[PDB]
Amino acid sequence: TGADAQTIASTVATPIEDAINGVDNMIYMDSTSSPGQMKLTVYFNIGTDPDQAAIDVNNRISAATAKLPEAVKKLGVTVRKSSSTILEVVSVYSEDSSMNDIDIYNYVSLNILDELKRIPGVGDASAIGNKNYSMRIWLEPDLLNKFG
Amino acid sequence: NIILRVNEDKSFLRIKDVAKVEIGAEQYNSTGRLNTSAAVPIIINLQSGANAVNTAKLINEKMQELSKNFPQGLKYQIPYDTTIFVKASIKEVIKTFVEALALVLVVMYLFLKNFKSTIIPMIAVPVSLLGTFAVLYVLGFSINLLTL
Amino acid sequence: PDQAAIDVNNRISAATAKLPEAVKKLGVTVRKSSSTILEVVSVYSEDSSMNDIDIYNYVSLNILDELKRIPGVGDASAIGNKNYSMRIWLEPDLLNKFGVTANDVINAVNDQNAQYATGKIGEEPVVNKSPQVISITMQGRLQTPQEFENIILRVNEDKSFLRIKDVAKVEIGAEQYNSTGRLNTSAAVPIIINLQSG
Amino acid sequence: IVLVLCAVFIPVSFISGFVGEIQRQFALTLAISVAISGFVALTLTPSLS
Amino acid sequence: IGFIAYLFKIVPSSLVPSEDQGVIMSIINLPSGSSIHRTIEEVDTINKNATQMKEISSSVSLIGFDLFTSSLKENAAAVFFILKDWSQREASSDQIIAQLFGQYAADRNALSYFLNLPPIPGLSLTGGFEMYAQNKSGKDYDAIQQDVNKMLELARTRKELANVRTTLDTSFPQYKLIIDRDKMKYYNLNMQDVFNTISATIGTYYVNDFPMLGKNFQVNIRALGDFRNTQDALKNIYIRSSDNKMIPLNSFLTLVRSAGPDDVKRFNLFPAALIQGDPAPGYTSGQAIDAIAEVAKQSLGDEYSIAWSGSAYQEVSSKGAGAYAFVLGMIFVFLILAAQYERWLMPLAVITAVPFAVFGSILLVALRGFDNDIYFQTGLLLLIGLSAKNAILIIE
Amino acid sequence: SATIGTYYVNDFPMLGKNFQVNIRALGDFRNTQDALKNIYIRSSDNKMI
Amino acid sequence: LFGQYAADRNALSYFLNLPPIPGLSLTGGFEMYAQNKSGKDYDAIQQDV
Amino acid sequence: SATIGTYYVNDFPMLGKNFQVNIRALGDFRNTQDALKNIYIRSSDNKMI
Repeated sequence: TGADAQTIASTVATPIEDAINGVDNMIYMDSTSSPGQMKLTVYFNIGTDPDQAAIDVNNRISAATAKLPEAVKKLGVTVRKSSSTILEVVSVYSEDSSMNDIDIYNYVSLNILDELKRIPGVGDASAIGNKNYSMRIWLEPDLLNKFG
Repeated sequence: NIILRVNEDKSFLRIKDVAKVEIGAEQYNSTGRLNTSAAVPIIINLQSGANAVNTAKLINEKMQELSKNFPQGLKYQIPYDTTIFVKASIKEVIKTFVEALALVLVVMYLFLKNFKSTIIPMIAVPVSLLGTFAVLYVLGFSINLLTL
Repeated sequence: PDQAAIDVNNRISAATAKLPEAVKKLGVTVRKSSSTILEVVSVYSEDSSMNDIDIYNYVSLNILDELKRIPGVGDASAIGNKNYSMRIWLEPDLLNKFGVTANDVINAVNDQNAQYATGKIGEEPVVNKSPQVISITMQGRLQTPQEFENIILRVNEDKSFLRIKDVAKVEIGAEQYNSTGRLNTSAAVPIIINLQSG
Repeated sequence: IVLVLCAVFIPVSFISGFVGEIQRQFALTLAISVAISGFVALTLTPSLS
Repeated sequence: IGFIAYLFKIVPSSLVPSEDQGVIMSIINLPSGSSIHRTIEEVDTINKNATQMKEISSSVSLIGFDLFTSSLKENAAAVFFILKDWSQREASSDQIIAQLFGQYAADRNALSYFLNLPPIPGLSLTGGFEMYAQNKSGKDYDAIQQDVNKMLELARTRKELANVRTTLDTSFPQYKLIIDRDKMKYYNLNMQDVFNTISATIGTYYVNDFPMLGKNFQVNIRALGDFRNTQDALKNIYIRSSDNKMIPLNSFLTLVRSAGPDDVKRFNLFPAALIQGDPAPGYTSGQAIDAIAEVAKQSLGDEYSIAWSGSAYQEVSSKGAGAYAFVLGMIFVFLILAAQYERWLMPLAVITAVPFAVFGSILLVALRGFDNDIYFQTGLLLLIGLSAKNAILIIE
Repeated sequence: SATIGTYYVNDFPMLGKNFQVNIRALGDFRNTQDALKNIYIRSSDNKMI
Repeated sequence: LFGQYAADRNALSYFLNLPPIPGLSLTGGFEMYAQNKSGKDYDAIQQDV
Repeated sequence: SATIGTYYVNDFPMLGKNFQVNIRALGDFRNTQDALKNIYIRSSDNKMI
């Protein structure tokens, strides 16, 4: 969080990428570092067991985890065997429109989403917008300066 | 109320004076719209090596179960689902098969000219074709547009 | 080979409690291994212009990574372990003179030579919406030996900063100078290619 | 007929590449059908005939 | 026999014919630096126009989410338009695309690509070679952008490549922080503390979890949007030194406007750019794959390395066998026949029959204009088996 | 750990990959005792020992 | 056994013979987890249940 | 956590295997509710509270 792309390419992406450079049956790998996020998809030779492939990558990334910056480590470095392709998009929408979007996201994430990742065959289930409840402490720097 | 500093006089500097605290979204950077109506879109990524059709069916069923327990004013719709194009296309081939068989029966009934005679080959067509399905299950070969 | 790797890994974690604490910090690594050395390839500078650290660092960066991506290749390693490092050769005498401990030097490198995190200016939520969202990019990590010398250990009570250069001699140099390789009586880095199982 | 028909189908199935896989499912499905149909023709059809 | 050979020369070669998926996937990317509010206004407008269209049943929009990168960019946005049932609609998917493109793409002046939906990036599609140019040398992404724009021009002048595009963008506006280390030390400020203050205010900082709804939810500290709204924001922020005095951030830190790439892409451990190409109608995908390769070789050869992904990698590394297989199939047939017939000479009669059916098919196909798609190639095999039966029975 | 032997502080960005930054004394670690005598640690009282 | 200690009100003791199979539901009973999604305190949950 | 409960400070080696070194208070001083009045923690002002 709060990091420039290049930083994410150097500090976060390259250590992971070099750890999984020798994974068995790896045809090619591609990493995309963006302000805040790093995604690295490792592709495998056709016929490589998907489960075995993930196990390899998980074993390899473990060494790289330490070299990662603390903030990156606190957040989840996750190895999921899911393609970036989107089988289907489901939308949950408030008809009464009584609910606020943060509330609607917080209902789907907590209940609707977790039962989806459990469903067999859904490698990844991600909601769009990242609207989870968070305490926000909105600092005002003028008040901070006044009170020293 | 958290007290950052205790002044020389017994007054406690608190977060409330320096900042404003409220419960919001962790990220405000992305939203979702379904038909102009605001909505939270969840993207499903297939697990590698998983059948698309089976997975989609399972998701839809779980959605229905969840819908029963939905809070009032919340409804779900699955706008984009690749599977749909596959199901339809597979169905179209199945329809062709029924039509093809019927047309063949007519040509045979022209050549044989006797009702029963035409039946003898007729009965043979599904026994053979359905036995083929059993064999492709043993091989592990899956139903696909080309097999159909 | 793979099932064996899974069984071993499951047993390391079943006995996590029995492990010593230091071991827990740097996780035990279970990897399929191959003893066989399919081939030894040696890269040698004919001009004798390149020094061994440079040859080793040409291999690692370019030659090695592609060979590890060759199917059927187990770990491919060069023997030297001469990776580029910004060695900071501390001079104890100067350190005592200027009254600075090694620890101060280490702490200074930790803070000065690092890439921290900077947010994005013009991002939601904002009352007055700005036309563009602008990321902030920073280069904390110092790429040059001279920059390492410039790191400021302390102010010195006269506005004249003390610097790593005053107490040390920074230079690019291999992490381990211990091992070398010879091909027919000529310097070379020896890269051993292990065969993957099956 | 069955041997001659399956004779052409099997090499096509063994073709390398992913196109080969697409042409393997189709080639072998046809092969299975012809062998099964032959057995059905031999036994089921005359009986009922 | 000569006709069959000629028809094969002319019949275009293809994998799978395109069938209207029934849903159009449109990627809308506003200007590089555009903020989310502008992005949403843009999509609501498109959505309103979309509902007017009788053809489109529904529309789902993921704002701020780029499909290809699968990353959240404020400027990007993807809208899927779900079209009606094939019977319910008199317009083909591509005809619907034209109406939409005319209605807003020309007017809104916001980049928009209307593409089909591919179950598999490569397998579902055909010819969309997406080769990567991975730089070996270490050069500025700016230079890379330039270099890869030259190759793009050459690709345009290449004779049969279509819609060649590069996804790399080095225009996004970024403020470059200049760190006066000497000034900072003069103020007795640790560098980690400095940035922790900036991450706390301009950025979002996750301290600890708080408990709500039987779950742990993060506690994030950030400045009010107004303070971090514009540049120079550093002037307001204050960081206490070791001494009690609070030092403005602006004194030791300067922000200068620079252009950089938001999405740094790396392929096989080398900084790389994504060149996406499509084969022009005149050439087969393969020919197109090798054509782009020579464009890259000519303008990016010294430092850049050609690399291939998806279908393209599969095709280049296929070295496919089975060319002999077809001949072998016939040889097998020749032998099983010469044992049934008990005469070496007669199986030749049945094999000669086989070209006749092939001729009929590669004729109708070249008449309609259908290419030599897998469908034709397969269908061929059933026609070869059926002809056999007519032949074996008669010769016997 | 710093003077006698190599200590790995952090990474640096040379040549497109991250490399280690190692701190070690220079030549003052050849003799067994001389070294022990030369190295001085600061105390809490800010006096070198 | 049950009758010797039934008298004691200090020890609550239940004597059960060892299960015939290691994992079983001889009772055939049902195990239902009443999850609470309101983030209530366990004491509150007890009352509701 | 140090007095009323057990605090695992580090490991001591015994019989060839690292055992744990735990710190807790004597059981008399944690037997009752007013245990808290025995415990004292030092303030920044170096005054026991």
